[PDB]
Amino acid sequence: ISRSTSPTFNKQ
Amino acid sequence: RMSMVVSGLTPEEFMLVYKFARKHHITLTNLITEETTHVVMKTDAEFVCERTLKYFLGIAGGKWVVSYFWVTQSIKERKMLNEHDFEVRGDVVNGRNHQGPKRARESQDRKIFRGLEICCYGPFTNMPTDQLEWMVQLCGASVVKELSSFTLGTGVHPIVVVQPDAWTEDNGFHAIGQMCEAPVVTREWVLDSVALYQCQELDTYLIPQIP
Repeated sequence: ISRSTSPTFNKQ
Repeated sequence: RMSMVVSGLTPEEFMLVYKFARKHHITLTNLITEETTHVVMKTDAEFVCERTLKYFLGIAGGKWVVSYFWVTQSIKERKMLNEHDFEVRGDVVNGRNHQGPKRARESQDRKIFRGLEICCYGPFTNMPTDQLEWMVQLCGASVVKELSSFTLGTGVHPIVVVQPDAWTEDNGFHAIGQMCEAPVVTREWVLDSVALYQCQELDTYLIPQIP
């Protein structure tokens, strides 16, 4: 969904 | 009044917002601050987004975390629609309809991290440790900086938060106990709790500590 340079946190 | 921030938008979508912010005189920018009132998230048709730093902070601050569809549809009806009709309903990790944003807004009187003392100990990727702190602050926690610093009495619960994969590929943090009596949890304990805006049980996030 997110199409920017912004990091996503969907795991760790 | 009205100060926007964008997340997950291509430069292209950012302009439709700029064009939208221009018309309605909204303060649109790149950095999310304390004066920001709205966090516009790229979402799917069902208002579900991915978890970005801005998403977490928007929730934590009790701001309007709204689908980018709020802009496109308003732009369509030449009139600024109601934020509530486009508020983010959930995300790709904690649930598609958990309603965390709305709960944060309606729970500003009872912050989930109320009465908690948290120290974001160790390295952190993609989210400056200072941001993770501001996040636990906005959510009501008390920020500590020093393992051996926590407040020693009984009206307070100390929590140590770490990102296990933010160090190496050899161990070394199953040993944070030897520096305190506080429970140690992965950073996910904070991210999940904040996204759902409900303090989570530490159980599934606890990190086994040596003696």
